[PDB]
Amino acid sequence: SFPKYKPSRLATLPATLDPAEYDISPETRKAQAERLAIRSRLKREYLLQYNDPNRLGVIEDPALIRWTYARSANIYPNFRPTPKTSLLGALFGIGPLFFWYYVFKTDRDKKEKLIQEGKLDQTFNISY
Amino acid sequence: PDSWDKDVYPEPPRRTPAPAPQTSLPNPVTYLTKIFDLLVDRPVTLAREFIEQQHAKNRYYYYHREFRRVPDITECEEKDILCMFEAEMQWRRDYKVDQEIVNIIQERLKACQQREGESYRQNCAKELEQFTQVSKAFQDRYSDLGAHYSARKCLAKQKQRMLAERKAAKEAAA
Amino acid sequence: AFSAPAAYLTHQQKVLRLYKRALRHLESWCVHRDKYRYFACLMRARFDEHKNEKDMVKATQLLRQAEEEFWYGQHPQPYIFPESPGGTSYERYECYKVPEWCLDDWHPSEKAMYPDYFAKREQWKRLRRESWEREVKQLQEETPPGGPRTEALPPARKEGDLPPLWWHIVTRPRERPM
Amino acid sequence: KRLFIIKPSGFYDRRFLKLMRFYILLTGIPVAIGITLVNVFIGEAELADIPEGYVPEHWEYFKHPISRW
Amino acid sequence: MLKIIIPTTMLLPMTWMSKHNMIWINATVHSLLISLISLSLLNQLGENSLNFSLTFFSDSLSAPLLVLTTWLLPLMLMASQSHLSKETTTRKKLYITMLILLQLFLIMTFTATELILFYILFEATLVPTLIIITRWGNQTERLNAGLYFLFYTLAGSLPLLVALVYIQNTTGSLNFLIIHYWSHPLSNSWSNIFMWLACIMAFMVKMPLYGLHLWLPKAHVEAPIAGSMVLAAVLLKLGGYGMMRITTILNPLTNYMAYPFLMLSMWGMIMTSSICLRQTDLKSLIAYSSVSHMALVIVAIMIQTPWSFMGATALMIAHGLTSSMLFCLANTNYERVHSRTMILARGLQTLLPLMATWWLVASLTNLALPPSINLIGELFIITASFSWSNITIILMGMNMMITALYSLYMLITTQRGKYTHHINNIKPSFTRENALMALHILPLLLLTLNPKMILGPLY
Amino acid sequence: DAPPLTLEAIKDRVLYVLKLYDKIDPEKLSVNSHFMKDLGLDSLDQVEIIMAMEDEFGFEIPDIDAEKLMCPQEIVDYIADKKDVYE
Amino acid sequence: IRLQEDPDPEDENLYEKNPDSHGYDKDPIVDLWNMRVVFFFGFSIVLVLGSTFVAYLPDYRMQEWARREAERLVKYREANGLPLMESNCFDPNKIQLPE
Amino acid sequence: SSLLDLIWLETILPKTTSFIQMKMSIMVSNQKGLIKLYFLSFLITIMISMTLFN
Amino acid sequence: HVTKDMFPGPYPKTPEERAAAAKKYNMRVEDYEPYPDDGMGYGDYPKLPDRS
Ligand SMILES: CCCCCCCCCCCCCCCCCC(=O)OC[C@H](COP(=O)([O-])OCC(O)COP(=O)([O-])OC[C@@H](COC(=O)CCCCCCCCCCCCCCCCC)OC(=O)CCCCCCCCCCCCCCCCC)OC(=O)CCCCCCCCCCCCCCCCC
Ligand SMILES: *P(=O)(O)OCC(C)(C)[C@H](O)C(=O)NCCC(=O)NCCSC(=O)CCCCCCCCCCCCC
Repeated sequence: SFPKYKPSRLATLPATLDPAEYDISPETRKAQAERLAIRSRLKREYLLQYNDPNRLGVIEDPALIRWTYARSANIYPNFRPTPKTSLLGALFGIGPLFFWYYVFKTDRDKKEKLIQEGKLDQTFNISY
Repeated sequence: PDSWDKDVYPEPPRRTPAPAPQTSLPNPVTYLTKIFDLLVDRPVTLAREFIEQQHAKNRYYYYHREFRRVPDITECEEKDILCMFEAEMQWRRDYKVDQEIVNIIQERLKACQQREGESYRQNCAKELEQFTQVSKAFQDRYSDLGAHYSARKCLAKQKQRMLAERKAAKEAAA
Repeated sequence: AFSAPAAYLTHQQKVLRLYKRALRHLESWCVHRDKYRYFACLMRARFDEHKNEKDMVKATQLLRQAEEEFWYGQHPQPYIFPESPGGTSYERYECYKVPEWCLDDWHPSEKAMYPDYFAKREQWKRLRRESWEREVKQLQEETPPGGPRTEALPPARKEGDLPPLWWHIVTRPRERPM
Repeated sequence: KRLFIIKPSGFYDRRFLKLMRFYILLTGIPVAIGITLVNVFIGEAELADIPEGYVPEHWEYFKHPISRW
Repeated sequence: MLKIIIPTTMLLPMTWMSKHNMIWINATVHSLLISLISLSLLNQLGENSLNFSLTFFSDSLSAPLLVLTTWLLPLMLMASQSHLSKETTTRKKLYITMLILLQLFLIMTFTATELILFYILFEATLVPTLIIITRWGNQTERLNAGLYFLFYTLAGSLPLLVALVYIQNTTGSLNFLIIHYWSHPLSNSWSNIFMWLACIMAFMVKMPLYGLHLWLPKAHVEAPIAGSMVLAAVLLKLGGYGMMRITTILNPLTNYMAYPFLMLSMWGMIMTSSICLRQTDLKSLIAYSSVSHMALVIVAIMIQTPWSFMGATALMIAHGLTSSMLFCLANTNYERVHSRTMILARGLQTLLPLMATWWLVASLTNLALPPSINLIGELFIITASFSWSNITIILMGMNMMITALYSLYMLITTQRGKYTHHINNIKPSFTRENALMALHILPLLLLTLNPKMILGPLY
Repeated sequence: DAPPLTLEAIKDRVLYVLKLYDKIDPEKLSVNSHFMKDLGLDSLDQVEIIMAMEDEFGFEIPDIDAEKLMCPQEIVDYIADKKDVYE
Repeated sequence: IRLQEDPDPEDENLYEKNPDSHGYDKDPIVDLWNMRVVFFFGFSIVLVLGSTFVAYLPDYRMQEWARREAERLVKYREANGLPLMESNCFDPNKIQLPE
Repeated sequence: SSLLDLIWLETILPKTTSFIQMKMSIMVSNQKGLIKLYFLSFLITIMISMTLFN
Repeated sequence: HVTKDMFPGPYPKTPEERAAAAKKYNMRVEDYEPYPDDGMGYGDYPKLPDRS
C-alpha cells in the first residue's frame, strides 16, 4: 500500500502510527487512569499553593531540585571505573590533545625547515 | 601648508582641468557649491578668524627634546649594569624612531595608491620599492626578537647575521 | 485548553479528530472553495460509509489504516491559523502580559495617577481574601480520600461562595494586553 | 473605552536614569565649558627651537595647555 | 606607591572606628577616592618602568591592574552591603576588613619589584579569600570549595618558592630589573626543564590551566558576591602577570616546553565553551566562560610575541570587568528568587526592563563585539596565534562561535520568553543595583575609546 | 486596529453561519437549540459546524474544547471568553 | 525535631517601609545619603574627572617625539642619498667576531 | 562536562591523592597502643640503623 | 523544605529500592526505568523518553 514511515531518533514515531495505540488492554486503561491521578494530585497541590493569597515567594519545585542535583552533584558518587568509562575518558580527553599536538608540530616543523632552507615568502611580515 | 614638511610627505603637483561645458543647462554642482560656500565656509572662516585672534594674544611655545648619544651595548662591559641600562634605553628609543620611520613610508604608500587611483600599479612603483627596502631593513633588524627583546638579543642576532655573511663570502671566494 | 483532559481518548474522539485533521489538510491541498467543498463531501461520504460497523476490531483497523493514509498524504505545509501553535502570530503578545502582583509594586505616585482603578482593585483583593478559606474547605470536603482523580474543579454550591481556584483564571492577562 | 494597561513599575528605573544623568552632567558640563574656554582662549603651544643657553621644563616640552598643567 | 598603600591601611581603622550605620558609606567614599588617586599611575614612560623606590615599581602592565583593583573594591562594597543587611556590626566590619586586606595585598603584589616579595604577597592573598569564602558562603559546599582552592594554589606554588630560592642562590638576586638585564639562556637539560615546570605550573594553576581548573567553578559558585567578583576580576590575573614576568629567564626553553600547555589551552577553551553551552547553573556558566578566556590569555603568553602580550593585557582587563558585571547581575537575580538555577526565573525582560538592558550590554561585551577591548585583545591574540600557526585560526573561530552561542543562550534563557507564573516577589530593580551595573559598564566603554592604556609595555 | 467584538455581534454571526447550514432549519433554530437533542445532527455535523465557526472567526478551537460546544449560546460564550468580550 | 532551631525568617522588603528606597539602607536618611555619596563620588568625580585626566595625560610615551625624530631622520637621509633605514643596529667596526 | 570535568579530571589529580592520604593516615594511626609492639619496632629500627647505615 | 530522602540516589538494585525511587520521582513503578549501570553517574534518575 502506501510507503511506510521509518521513525528515527531525531524524527520520532507519531502517536497515530504507533501500533500499541490500537491494542489497548484493560490494564493499559488502568495504567492511564493511574497516570492521570498522579498528574491531578500534583496539579492540585501546585494550584493550591499558586492561588494561596498569603503566599509571597517561589513555589519550590522538588523535581527541578532533583534535576539540578542529579546533573551536577550526583554524578561522581555513582561513577565507577569500568572498561567503557575508562576507554571513553581516555579517548575523549587524551586523543584530541595528541592529535592537535601532532598537527601543530608538523606544521611548525615544515615552516622552520622552509625558514632554514630560505625559500619561505616572509617579505612585509613585520608584525608578529 | 607649513604644518608638515613637504619633503618628508611629498605631494605630486595637482593638475586640475578647467571647465569646458558643452550644454546650456546650469550646473547643480556649481549652484550647490556656491550655496555651501555662502552658508558654511564663510561662518566657519569667521569663527576660525576669531579663534586665531584669541590664540595670537597668548602666544607660547613648546620644544622638542634632544637626547645626546651614549655608549651602546657593544661598548658596555659585561654585567656593567649602568652602561647596560643607558644602552638599553637608547636602543629602545632608536627602535621607536625606526618604527615611526616605517609608519611614514607606509603613509606615503597608502597616499600614493589613493591618489593615483586607477593607475596605481604603475605610478606607485617608486613608493613600493622604498617600502620594500625599508621593511627589509627593519625586519632584518627587529624581526624575531620576542616579547622580552633587548639590545643584547639584537646584538646577538646581528652577530649571527655577520657570521653567516662572512661564511657565505668565504665559501664564494673558495 | 479550558477543559480538563481525560485519561484517554475514546474511539469516537479519535475518529472525530482524524476527521477534522483530514478535512483541514484536504483544504490545504484544495485551495479553492468549490474544490474543497467537493472533496470534503467525498471525505464525509467515506466516513458515512464506515459509520455503521458493529465489529470494533474492524473499526479500529479501519481507523489505523486511515491514519497511515493521512500520514502518507498529509500536506507538508498545512494551513495554520496565525494565533494557533504553529501559526506565525503565535506567542507574539506573551512579552506584553504583566500580572497584577507586579501591578501592586507600583510607587505611590503611580498609584495616585489611577485613583478609581485601584479602589476596585482593592475591592477585588478583599473579595479574594474573604473567600480562600471557604474555597479550600470546599476543595478538601469534596475530594475522595485517595486524592484528585482528575484535574476538574467544582463550582460554588452555596449562594455566597465563589468557585474554588478562580483568582488567576479570572484575572489572567487580556489576549491583547498592550 | 480606554483600558488600563498592566505594566511593571517604571518609577525606579526612571529615577535612576535621571539621577545618573544629573550626576554625570553635574561635573561633565562644567568640564566641557572649561575645556572649550581653554581651547578658545589659551590655545596650544607653538613648536619652536630651543634658545641657546636655555634649559626648558617638561611642561615646556608638552603641547596642550591642560597636559602641560 | 606609599601614597596609595597607606590610605588602605588607613581604611582599616576608619572602618573599625566609624559608627554602625556609616561603615558602608565611609568605605565606599574613601575607596572611590583611593581609586581616583591610583588613576595617576597610568602616566607611564615609553622606555622603562616607574621605579619609585628599591621595593616598589610600576609598569604599563601593573598600572591597569592596580587601577582595576582599586576600582573593584567599592563595587564589592556595594554588593556586600546588598547581601549583608542582617549581619552584626562586628561581622560587617570584619568582612570590610577582609576586603581591605585583600586589596592591600593585591596592590603590593602588583607593585612588588622582587620575585620573592611578589611570591609572599600573592600567597598572602589566599588567606582573606579563603576566610571570605568559607565564612560568608551561603551553601554547604563552601568548605569543600575553599579546600580545593587553597590546596590547588599551594601545591602549585610551593615548587615556585623552591625554584625562586634556587634562582637567588644561583644568580645572586631575584630583583626583576637585575634578572631582566642579566638574563642568560636556559640550556635544554632536565634541571632547567623542571625549574621551568615549577614556575610555569605555579602560575598555570593560578590561571587556571585546563585540567587544573575544577577549583575555579567550586570557589566561584560557592563564594559570596564580593568574593566571586574579586576571584574572577583580579585574582585570576595574578597568574598572567606572573607568567609575563617570569618568562624573561625561561628562554629559549619556552619554545619547546610550551607545546603541551598550548594544546591544553586551545582544546580546553573549546571544551569549556561547550560546557558553558550545557550549564544548568548561571554562576557555573560565568565561571567556565572565565576559564575559556583565561585559556586564550595562556595561549597568548605562551606564544610570547609583542602582539600577543598586548592582547593578553587587554583581554585580562576586559574579562575582569565583564565577569564582575555578569556575577553582579546573576547575584541580583539570586537575591530575587533565592536560587541559582538559570531556567527558574524567566521573562525578566518584561519584569525588569533596565536590568534586561544591562544583561544585553554585558553579554555583548562577553562575546568579542567590536570595537570593545574584549575584541581588541581577542583579535590581537588570534593574529599572534595565526602567525604562530595557521590552524589556530580554526580553533579560535570555533571558540568564538561557541562563545556567541552560549552568551546569547544565557541572555535568551534568563530575559526572554514568558515569566514564571508562581514567582511573585520580583521587586523593581534598586538604584544601588542599577548604579553597580552602570559603574561596571561605563569604564569598559571609555577604555574602548582610549585603548593604549591597557595594551601593556609592549605597546 | 480592528473594531472590538460584542456579544450581540458574535451571536448574530454564529446564527448567520448556522442559518446558512443546510441541515438546520432556520425557522426552528434558536440560540438555545441543541445540535443533537433537538436539531437532529450528529458528531460529524457538529465537527463541521465547529470548523465553519473557526473559518468565520479566524481562530482555532481545540478538539478538547470543541466537543462540548453543543449549543449556539455555548459557542458564543466560548468565543466571547476566549476573545475577552464582556459586552 | 532534633534541635531547638529558629524558623527560617521571611524575606525583608525595603520598599514596604520606604516606597522611595534606593536599596542601600533601611534608614531613609542614611539610604538617601549613601545613594548621594555613591552617585556623586563615583560617577561625577571618578568617571568624569579621571576620564578627562587620562585623556589629557601628557605624552610621556614620546609618541609625538618619536614621530618628529623619524621625520628629521627621513628628511636628512633622503636629502643625502643615504638609506632611510640602516642595515645594522650597531657598528660592525665596534663588533669583534671570533676567528 | 560529565565524563571529563566531573569524573576523570576529579579522579586523576584530587581524588586519588586524597584517597591515598586517607589510607596512609588510617594505616599510621591504626595502633592498639601496645608498648610491646612498638618497642619491637624500636628494636628493628635500631638494628636497621646499626647495619644498613655506615 | 526538601529532605535528604527526596534527592537522587544510587542505582536501585532491589524491587523495594526501585519502588522507593519510583515513588520519589512521582512516577509509577511500572513506568520507572533507570539508566543502565555503566558507572556513568546517572544513579536512580529516571530514563524518560527522548522526546521534546
Ligand atoms: C548617561 C549615559 C551616557 C554616559 C556616557 C559615559 C560617561 C562619560 C563621562 C565623561 C567622559 C569624558 C571623556 C574624556 C573627554 C575629554 C575631552 C576630549 O577628549 O576632547 C576631545 C577633543 C577636544 O579637543 P582638544 O583635543 O582638547 O583640543 C584640540 C584643539 O586645540 C581644539 O581646537 P580649537 O582650540 O581650535 O577649538 C575647539 C574649541 C572651539 O571650537 C569651536 O569654536 C568650533 C566652532 C564650530 C562652528 C563654527 C561655525 C559656526 C559659527 C557660527 C557663528 C558665526 C559668526 C560668529 C563667529 C564668532 C564671532 C566672530 O572647542 C573645544 O575645544 C570643545 C571640544 C569638545 C569638548 C568636550 C568636553 C567633554 C568633557 C568630558 C565630560 C562630558 C560629559 C557629557 C556632557 C558634555 C556637555 C553637554 O576633540 C573633540 O572633543 C572633538 C569633538 C567632535 C568633533 C567632530 C568629530 C568628527 C565627527 C564625524 C565623525 C564621523 C561620523 C561619526 C558619527 C558621529 C559622531 C559620533
Ligand atoms: P457521531 O458521534 O455520530 O460519530 C459516529 C462514529 C464515527 C463515532 C461512529 O459511531 C463509529 O464509531 N463507527 C465505527 C467506527 C468507525 O467509523 N471507524 C472508521 C473510522 S476511519 C474511516 O473509516 C474513514 C477513514 C477514511 C478517510 C481517511 C482520510 C485519509 C486521507 C487524508 C489525507 C490528508 C489530506 C487529504
